[PDB]
Amino acid sequence: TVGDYQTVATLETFGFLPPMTQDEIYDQIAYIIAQGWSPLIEHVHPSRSMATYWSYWKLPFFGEKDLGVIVSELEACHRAYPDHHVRLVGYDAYTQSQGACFVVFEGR
Amino acid sequence: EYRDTYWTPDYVPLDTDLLACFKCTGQEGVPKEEVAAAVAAESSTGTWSTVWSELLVDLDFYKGRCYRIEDVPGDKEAFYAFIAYPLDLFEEGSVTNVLTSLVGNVFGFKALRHLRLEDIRFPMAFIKTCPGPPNGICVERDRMNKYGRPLLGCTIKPKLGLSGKNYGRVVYECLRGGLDFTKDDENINSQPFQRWQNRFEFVAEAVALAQQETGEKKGHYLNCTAATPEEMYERAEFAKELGQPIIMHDYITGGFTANTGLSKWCRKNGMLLHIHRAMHAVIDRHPKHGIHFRVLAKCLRLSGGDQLHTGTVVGKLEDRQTTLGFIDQLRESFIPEDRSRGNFFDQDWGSMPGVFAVASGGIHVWHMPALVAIFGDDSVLQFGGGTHGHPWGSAAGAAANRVALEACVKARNAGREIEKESRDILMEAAKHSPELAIALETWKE
Amino acid sequence: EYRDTYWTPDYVPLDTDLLACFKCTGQEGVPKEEVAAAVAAESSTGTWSTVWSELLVDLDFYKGRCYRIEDVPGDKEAFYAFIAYPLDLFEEGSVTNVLTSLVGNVFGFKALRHLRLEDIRFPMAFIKTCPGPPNGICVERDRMNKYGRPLLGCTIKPKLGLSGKNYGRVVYECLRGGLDFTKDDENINSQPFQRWQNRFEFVAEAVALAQQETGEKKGHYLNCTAATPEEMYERAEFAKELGQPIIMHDYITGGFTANTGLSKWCRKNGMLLHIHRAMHAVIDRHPKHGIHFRVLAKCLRLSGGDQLHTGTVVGKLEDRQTTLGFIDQLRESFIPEDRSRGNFFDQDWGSMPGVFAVASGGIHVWHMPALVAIFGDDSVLQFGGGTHGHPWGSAAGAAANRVALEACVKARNAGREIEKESRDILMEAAKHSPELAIALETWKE
Amino acid sequence: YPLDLFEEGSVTNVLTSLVGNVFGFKALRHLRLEDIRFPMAFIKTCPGPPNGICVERDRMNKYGRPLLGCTIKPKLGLSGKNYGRVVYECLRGGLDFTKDDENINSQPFQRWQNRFEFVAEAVALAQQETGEKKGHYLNCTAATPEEMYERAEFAKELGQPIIMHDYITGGFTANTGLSKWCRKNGML
Amino acid sequence: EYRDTYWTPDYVPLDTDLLACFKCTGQEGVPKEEVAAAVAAESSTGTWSTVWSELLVDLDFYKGRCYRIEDVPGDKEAFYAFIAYPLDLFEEGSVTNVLTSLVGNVFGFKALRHLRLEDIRFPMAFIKTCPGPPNGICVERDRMNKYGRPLLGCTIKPKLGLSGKNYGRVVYECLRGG
Amino acid sequence: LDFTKDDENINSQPFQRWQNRFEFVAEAVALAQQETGEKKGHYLNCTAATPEEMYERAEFAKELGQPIIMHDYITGGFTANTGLSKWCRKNGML
Ligand SMILES: O=C(O)[C@@](O)(COP(=O)(O)O)[C@H](O)[C@H](O)COP(=O)(O)O
Ligand SMILES: [Mg+2]
Ligand SMILES: [Mg+2]
Repeated sequence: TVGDYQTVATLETFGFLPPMTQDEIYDQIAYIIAQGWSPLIEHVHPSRSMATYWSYWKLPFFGEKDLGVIVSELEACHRAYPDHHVRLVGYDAYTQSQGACFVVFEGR
Repeated sequence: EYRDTYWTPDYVPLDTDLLACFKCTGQEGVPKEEVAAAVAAESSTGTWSTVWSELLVDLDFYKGRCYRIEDVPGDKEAFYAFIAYPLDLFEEGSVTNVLTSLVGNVFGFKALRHLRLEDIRFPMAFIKTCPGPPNGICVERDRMNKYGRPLLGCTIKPKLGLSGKNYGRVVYECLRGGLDFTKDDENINSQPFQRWQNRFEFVAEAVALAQQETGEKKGHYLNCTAATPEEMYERAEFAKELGQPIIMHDYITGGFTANTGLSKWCRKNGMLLHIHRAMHAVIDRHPKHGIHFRVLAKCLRLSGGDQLHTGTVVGKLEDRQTTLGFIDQLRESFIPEDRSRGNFFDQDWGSMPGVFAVASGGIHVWHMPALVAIFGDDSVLQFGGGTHGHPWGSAAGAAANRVALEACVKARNAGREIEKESRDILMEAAKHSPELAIALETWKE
Repeated sequence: EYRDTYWTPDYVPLDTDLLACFKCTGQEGVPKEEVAAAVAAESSTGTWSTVWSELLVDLDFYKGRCYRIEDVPGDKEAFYAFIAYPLDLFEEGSVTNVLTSLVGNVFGFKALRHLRLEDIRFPMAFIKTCPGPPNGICVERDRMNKYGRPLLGCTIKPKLGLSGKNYGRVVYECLRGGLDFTKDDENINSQPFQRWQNRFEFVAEAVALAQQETGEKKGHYLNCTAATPEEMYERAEFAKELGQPIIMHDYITGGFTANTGLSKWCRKNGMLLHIHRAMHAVIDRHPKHGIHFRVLAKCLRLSGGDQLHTGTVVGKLEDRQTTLGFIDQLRESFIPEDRSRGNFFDQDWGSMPGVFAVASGGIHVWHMPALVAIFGDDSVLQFGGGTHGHPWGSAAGAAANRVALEACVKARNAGREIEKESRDILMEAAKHSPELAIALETWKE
Repeated sequence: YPLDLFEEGSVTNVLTSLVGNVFGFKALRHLRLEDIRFPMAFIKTCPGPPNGICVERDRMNKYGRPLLGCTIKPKLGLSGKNYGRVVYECLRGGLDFTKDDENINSQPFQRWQNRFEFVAEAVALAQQETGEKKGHYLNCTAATPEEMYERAEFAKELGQPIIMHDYITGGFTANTGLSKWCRKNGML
Repeated sequence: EYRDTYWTPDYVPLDTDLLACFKCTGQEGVPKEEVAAAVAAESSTGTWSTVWSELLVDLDFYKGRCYRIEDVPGDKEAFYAFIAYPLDLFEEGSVTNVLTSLVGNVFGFKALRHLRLEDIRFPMAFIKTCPGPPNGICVERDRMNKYGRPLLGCTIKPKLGLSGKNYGRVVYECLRGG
Repeated sequence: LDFTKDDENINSQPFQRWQNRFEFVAEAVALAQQETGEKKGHYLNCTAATPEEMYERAEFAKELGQPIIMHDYITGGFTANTGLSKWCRKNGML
């Protein structure tokens, strides 16, 4: 109905948009690698979404220049944990920050 | 006493010196060298008189001298004055003393018509004594767990009139729509219709009640400015007992002494501090009188505060070259010299953390494509009526802003021109958002 | 959003409302009614925008309305904007809140090219909630046993370089020479070459020793300005345990919050406060931009302090009519409305004691007879190089000024005209003192 | 030596009394202090270990096996969140102790108020996952005894079980002051 | 893990770097820069091992580098290893931290046989954060009103044995005598 | 049983400190209270050589939440007994 807005739970970022297409992931990771950051993968059950530290899968891909490898390890964590989020994080080594933090898969 | 000992064309400033730039306009016909020396004398020592006591001290070491003379480009009667000062003149870790020493008296001297301080070269020896930001940008993001996007903010309207319950009712609706900050206005310190002890406790329930329903960490600036530091620290402690994450303070109207007092209190207590630049247009607005806001930006970053207003974005303060001139000084660790952006000195901060650049002043939905292309992701956007001005209420409007910015950034990382394809990124996002579909229709275009 | 709702010519200002007077010049062509209403709006509410939350509040109670429009005499584009603000938008007993509500936002407004605040009518209800001066004029006179003559003072020179012992030695010379006050420079807070704990204890020895030798009570304004409010109180108590009677504090750069915090500290501890107005020329010097110093004088008399810099007497600030305007607000109990002296509103202070009007800026012996007639007896004179410029040292200079002052005063009560008969009053006092004879010769004429 | 030449419970006194001056004497070329027989009457006045081996084992519920520990690496560079990220992974793998390097007391790149806070969850999150109590020594070495007490108390309010201190360079006086503080607050 | 990354014969000292002087000799046969790099590595980072956690940090900024090698006069195996430290590695206003970071670990190494710390160059930024002397020579003389001559002191004897009042009796005689 | 007693000989021994006994006894009192379903307590001996050390043990006992304490009055002095007696009324112990 209009106009009544129901409170919606999004995780941190990119939540308000529908799930990203395969090509959206492609240019997003292209940007994150073009910035010189370090791709990093996380995953948790939806119950422990608020927890400060998630679970690595497997290690931060330091010094990776090929785009055909990370797009293959994003689905391995999903198939291994079909009830878990798949968060993709960018590690900023110089300033010890994180310039990109968006969840790829919401979790079946 | 005819000076020219304050005008030394051969001196090379030491790396521990504190340099300054005065855009000075002198009297008619006087030599340009004399007025710079007079400016140096009245801002450092104000001497020589005819006094016996003025020989007890070798004044050649303490006197601040002008070492370089330049003219402002495009104008004749004015000029640029560069002066060197020893580090011994200022108290360590004190910002109140340096302002009193530099601009405290030289303005009142009658031989100047228009004077303006532009930039300062802070030496590392003085920087390392100042407290600096309590948290910084990266630590703020790590503590609040928000990465890769500019934050959101809103200003509660109406400012005056809402009691404790209605204020909490209003802030609760804005928080549950996608926003993560709400700003207690500068007008609200303690009013007869709404005391702080009632506003503090009821905004605590609204923040915590909507926090769990959204799954994100939210905050609300509480105005803790007071007429006395004893009362102000009481509000700070009451905010701590409620567990709020971030507080607010007015530094120009509260004094650098109180601003530093709050800055050293938050670090020992682990809170984030917000700063409002009230009364700033009195000193900064005119181009030949007062002090540039860049000087105040450097002094604020040294004094403390994790978030400072930049403004005013209607449609922008302008010029963009000038705003980015002191925005880099608020975020970077080393800012090179540039006359186009007005960086007169090679400013190095070493390992001092930066401060967020806050943009506010009535942003509406079509300003997002241009707002992010200049401020970047290390910024906070604070609307006046952008959230509340939605016909469906103040809760649905927040989703209209959150959806608009997320499409904006997601278009920025994709290599698109956000500032150029504004309509193509705003309309296609409205296809998956009915609230944005009407929000884009309201504040057209 | 078309305004003209705030411009109500039929409203009658209440005896409890806060009034104001603005000198404005709007954009080319706009009516005076619209721009004055906009000025009132941006200083009170900044409304009505399109907000759904703005109907929960009875807005007509908290709105600031303009009830009178006057035209500036001698100008065509300018006019006076008289506005009345309700008493319920200000916290009781805070000076930092009223100025924040006033100049916090309206100065950044774009539709105004020139803006100046001139007069405010503080109602007695808000005056009664303010702390006010700690002792005042009469209490200081009773405590220090000085009646019937203006007090004297001196600024210690050189500003930079004196150690702990030499500072006291210079202080001891002037105090024993005839003066009864010495002023710490605004640069001195705590220098690397002179720590404040050494200056406090050494100047405590010079004051006490010269106190008994002459037989008078002497004071020395110690600069208690600090980077943090905690350090300010520590210095205040350390000065208290040393037995010093009076302290010095800088209000503009120390902030109204800290100044009021120290102001309420002095009344319980029996300390007198001296106020220095640093960098003030940024705001009050230009007649088209900024705030009149009268507003600051009223805010200080409301906040605290017993003595205040007025300056600048080189040879005078000029014109004398305006200076006598706010001086009447600094000392008197009732002030009528006078446009010639700029007394735009009938201001009543009730029963709050006044504040001494302190002149400064290099007064010498020949300026003294003309400084007595205009300022009266509730005034203090400070010389920086005038006292120390005497060829016979630093104690002989004070004797020359003290002899000249008393002759001028005694000639005033005799019905003579001191300002017109400066010569016949001054050379006749030189026959009874050789120090005054050389002081008159060295500074001619 | 007679017992009257030494102060009760003051280990610093015996040092300056015994080794303070003898080495500077000219008639000696090579000297080396090997052993000292401490009498029981002097032993009894000293505070001794705040917990000791038996109390530490009783409180930590770890018996029959030497305990394990790890030192966080790299020594320099890790931010507040990275320190907690690298502490959590080592604890969740089986170890029961993680060490703060002596270089980390309070660095500009990683403040101690953030190191203490971000370690507080890594220990608390890996403890519930394995079911074993885990600890992390927080370095409380400070330039002034007022700061070291502040860090120790802040560690106590976080519920951390154990702290770390450098006694050789930090001073026997400071170590003894902290040693008595640990006993009254139940700290290791 | 073979060093010479800490051996920077081209580095230029900054105005914030804290320099140090070491007189050292190592195991026989090692090249002179190798042992200097070894001394440099441990007192700063003691790295690189094979760790995934050692890539999370831009570790090329925090590294302490030895920039100058000079020969000790009169000895062949001895040398001067001048090493630079970025100011970021030490806490501001702390004298314990610099000693713990400097010699708290380097002296325990095996490849160094004789190591001697000779001098330290304190940068002004670190100097301004330290408390320093409370009064100083000038303030002490001003408070004690003793000008132009060295001060005279004595040690009370016997050191051990004197009672409460006999101590004051002995002290009074020395003070009243000059 | 509903109460267990600390005998008078136990104040503070080298083999058992007063801080260690208080904390481990506190776990047993609470762990047995939930199993039995009845309120149970254990007297803690707060006898010391100095009156302030009595108060420190008493406040440490309160922080652990034990309801009842013990004191030896003949060998502890009526002065100390009255000092603890009025302390209990404002803290509401037995
Ligand atoms: O310019 C002058 O005339 C003086 O230096 C005195 O000169 P003499 O020493 O020759 O008399 C004035 O005292 C200062 O300018 C201001 O005074 P103060 O600093 O005391 O406010
Ligand atoms: Mg506002
Ligand atoms: Mg002056």
